[PDB]
Amino acid sequence: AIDEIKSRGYLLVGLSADFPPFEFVDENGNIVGFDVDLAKEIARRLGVELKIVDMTFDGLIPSLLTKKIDVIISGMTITEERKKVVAFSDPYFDAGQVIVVRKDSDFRPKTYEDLVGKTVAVQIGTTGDIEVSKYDGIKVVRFDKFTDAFLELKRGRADAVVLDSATARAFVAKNPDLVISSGVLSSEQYGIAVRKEDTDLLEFINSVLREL
Repeated sequence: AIDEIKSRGYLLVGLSADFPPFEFVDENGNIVGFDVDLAKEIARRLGVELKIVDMTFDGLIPSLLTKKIDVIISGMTITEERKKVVAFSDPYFDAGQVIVVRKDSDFRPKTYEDLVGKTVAVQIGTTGDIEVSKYDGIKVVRFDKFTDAFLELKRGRADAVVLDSATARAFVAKNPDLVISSGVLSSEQYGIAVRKEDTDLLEFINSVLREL
């Protein structure tokens, strides 16, 4: 709970660093991503250091229950099945994908099925990669970095990009040769898992989330 965190001087956050852009290992060997950014902000507001503990995703709830981590911030959906053994914060992310295409065309795919027979650039390991890859008829082209996927699109070398909605929106705002053609696809919400007895920590986290 909060007393334990402050008395040790650091927040222990468990995650599985194989899920860009939420948690992943960058080219220099650092664990980064949106979940890390959130973890850092929670630690900042507590006034303690952050320690990330990387493990297999199915090891996260076990680790939380043993107290080896204080919280899970790892692309984890809030499900009734997990709620049998842990508590969750309010949702902190509204995960989803959009399809981005060139503006100067009438091609406006609305679903992944509309990309069958097309060439689609994605960032490796992301939800967009995972989803589009499910369709054998989509020609998927994978890139280390989403900026390279967008370059491919802007050059006309791919027909579409699939990416996190907010990231795609931000990129498109700066690149008006592109448009978003879809609404939000592959939507789900993530929450922070906390031990059920650590009520003060849950309350604090929920307060942070409202203030973000």
